[PDB]
Amino acid sequence: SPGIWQLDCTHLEGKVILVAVHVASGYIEAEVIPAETGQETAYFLLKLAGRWPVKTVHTDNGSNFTSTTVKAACWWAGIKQEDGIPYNPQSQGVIESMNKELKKIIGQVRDQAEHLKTAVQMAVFIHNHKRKYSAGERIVDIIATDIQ
Amino acid sequence: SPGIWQLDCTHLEGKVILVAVHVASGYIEAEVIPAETGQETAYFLLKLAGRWPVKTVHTDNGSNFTSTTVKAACWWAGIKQEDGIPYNPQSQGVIESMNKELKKIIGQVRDQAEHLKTAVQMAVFIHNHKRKGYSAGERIVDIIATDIQ
Ligand SMILES: O=C(O)c1c(/C=C2\c3ccccc3C[C@H]2O)ccc2c1OCO2
Ligand SMILES: O=C(O)c1c(/C=C2\c3ccccc3C[C@H]2O)ccc2c1OCO2
Repeated sequence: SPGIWQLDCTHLEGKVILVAVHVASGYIEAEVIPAETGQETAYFLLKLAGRWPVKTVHTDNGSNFTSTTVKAACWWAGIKQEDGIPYNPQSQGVIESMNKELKKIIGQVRDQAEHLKTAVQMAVFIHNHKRKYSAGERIVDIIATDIQ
Repeated sequence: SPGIWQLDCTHLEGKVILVAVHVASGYIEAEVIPAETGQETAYFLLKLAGRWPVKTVHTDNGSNFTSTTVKAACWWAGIKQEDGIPYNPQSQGVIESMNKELKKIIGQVRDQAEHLKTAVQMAVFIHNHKRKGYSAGERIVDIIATDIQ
């Protein structure tokens, strides 16, 4: 549970926002890319697993599940790559709701930055710091409890 | 102390590696950029502060200390921007030693990736997971969780 993350890909301004959500906390990291390829998804997972103890990733679609580049980065970083099937259906709606929330945040900061990637990082910041404890607090508590 | 980070810039293959080190743990994040500008450093700090509770950053040089874009991102993200002067001089050597270790890791993985940026992220990974026995990644999470609680 502390090591489980979900990939999610959403579209804005003709670009792709790739998101990794730490399932137990709601904590996110995200990046803007021109389009979702295995190459970009593999690089993004390497960055994520170098920063947090990523044990399991539920991939966002069958192309990234299949991708031999994604499989190679999962092997390299010690990550169990799984499918993203919402066997519990509440998962479908939870990701949908996060994409809407994120885009709503993005629209609240959009005029403060020239480039989409900056507005996405401001949104990552606002999402992780929002008290609901924040997601950022929750992930650190979860993983610290796991270490002890 | 849990909120204090140090910026560090080093050079490799004609490119720049920008590093933020969490001083109490030794945990790092890093990126490759074509050259260190206020613009890149501001964007890097925004990314960092969206991911960890960054309270204070000791900037790596007076150009980033002065940069109005860097000051704007520090204001936006709630970060206290400070100079990076090694008032304890053991700081000068500690950062040098980190750049040499990092570059050594980079040379141990370099042939596994076409692009420098990938080898740098593999080095970030190996550095944060190295048990020295707790790893830096363990240390930063323990420090911050202690601080929340
Ligand atoms: O070769 C690259 O630099 C490269 C690669 C390649 C690999 C890679 C990347 C991550 C983890 C292990 C590995 C094993 C390795 O094959 C993949 C995506 C990228 C890359 O550049 C940006 O997106
Ligand atoms: O305008 C951008 O998108 C942009 C900016 C601009 C700002 C910015 C960036 C971070 C935090 C607050 C702010 C306030 C804001 O002025 C700066 C660097 C960049 C950018 O693009 C990538 O590197």
